[PDB]
Amino acid sequence: SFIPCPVDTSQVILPPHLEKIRDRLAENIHELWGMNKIELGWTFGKIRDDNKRQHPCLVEFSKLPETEKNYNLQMSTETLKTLLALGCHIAHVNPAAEEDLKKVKLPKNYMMSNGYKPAPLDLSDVKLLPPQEILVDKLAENAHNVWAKDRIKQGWTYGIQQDLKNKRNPRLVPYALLDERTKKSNRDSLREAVRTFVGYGYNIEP
Ligand SMILES: Nc1ncnc2c1ncn2[C@@H]1O[C@H](COP(=O)(O)OP(=O)(O)CP(=O)(O)O)[C@@H](O)[C@H]1O
Ligand SMILES: O=C(C[C@H](NCCCO)C(=O)O)Nc1ccc2ccccc2c1
Repeated sequence: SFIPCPVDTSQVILPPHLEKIRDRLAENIHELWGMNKIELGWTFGKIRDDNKRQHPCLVEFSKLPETEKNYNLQMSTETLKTLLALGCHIAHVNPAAEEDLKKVKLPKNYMMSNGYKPAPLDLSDVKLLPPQEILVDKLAENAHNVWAKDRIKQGWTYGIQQDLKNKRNPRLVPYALLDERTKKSNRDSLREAVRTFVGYGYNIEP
């Protein structure tokens, strides 16, 4: 009895100039995913093995399989279209920002056997304004409805234990019922996404 209804973006055109930031956002978001998984004990693997914690997507964003790469780009585009659908304006302010933009140097033990070492953008200094933090909460919750909707449209349903064969997932629940740990992790991701706009010189203002 779950009806995820994301913010309607069906009438939003993504201006051609925002396609770079769109690409930037997806890449940096992916790096965070890899760092988080490595920190959860995951390591590279040609094929996914939960018992061993091998993941084929622990590579650079480019080397990602097309099905997995395109998903990250579509979600990235929907994030920007969701901002636009919410009345926000996205315009480039500080062009030199991308110049003094440095990645995070993670310990050497973070490099996988596959040679991939995650290097997300160090955006710690980017302090978000109280209004921007509200936007993050919206994007976070709405990100969950977007994921859920797609998963439901592809034959997925709730289950107590995730089952790749049965297309069942315990997180297919309304945002309110979701575990706070996951909800917080998602907000953190969206928070970095909003920071990626600042760190790249763009201004996010309604
Ligand atoms: N919560 C998330 N936030 C951002 N990107 C994510 C994400 N979960 C997955 N991705 C992107 O999807 C790609 C592959 O998705 P995948 O389904 O393998 O994630 P996953 O293995 O963590 C599912 P699970 O959370 O059930 O373990 C990842 O490399 C990353 O680019
Ligand atoms: O589906 C994705 C991949 C996508 N990565 C590209 C970055 C674009 O900015 C994105 O996070 O937007 N993440 C995602 C989002 C919400 C979720 C809610 C519940 C369970 C899993 C979830 C997974």
